[PDB]
Amino acid sequence: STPIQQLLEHFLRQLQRKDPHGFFAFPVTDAIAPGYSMIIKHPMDFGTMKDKIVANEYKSVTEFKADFKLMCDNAMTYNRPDTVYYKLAKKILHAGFKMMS
Ligand SMILES: CN1CCc2c(cccc2Nc2cnn(C)c(=O)c2Cl)C1
Ligand SMILES: CN1CCc2c(cccc2Nc2cnn(C)c(=O)c2Cl)C1
Repeated sequence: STPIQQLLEHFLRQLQRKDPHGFFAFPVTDAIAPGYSMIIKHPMDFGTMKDKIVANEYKSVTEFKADFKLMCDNAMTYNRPDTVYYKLAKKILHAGFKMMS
């Protein structure tokens, strides 16, 4: 594991601690979220992010942060402002970015 891989594994562990229900742990299915794949062009989740780290698909912290933001943006797009996923996505976006400086 390269230095970037190690740093990103650290960040991912800390980010996932902010999602204790694991709402962002795995891809959203259309079964749980009707029409999701039609509304969200580029899905993302922490599990996919983990696989990308292990496959050495991130070459910068900027790339990793963009996937994190994509995941949060997707939750803020499909879900309405009032809602649990929207609020958590917005919360962890800000805290996570701060955490990753
Ligand atoms: C395997 N996981 C997939 C994701 C998930 C599960 C359970 C409860 C909430 C979620 N996460 C959702 C679900 N629906 N929507 C619309 C979302 O935006 C998220 Cl993050 C089961
Ligand atoms: C004193 N701080 C320095 C920063 C830091 C610490 C611990 C865990 C992650 C970080 N943050 C990093 C580390 N390395 N790189 C390359 C970064 O870009 C960031 Cl934000 C301890």
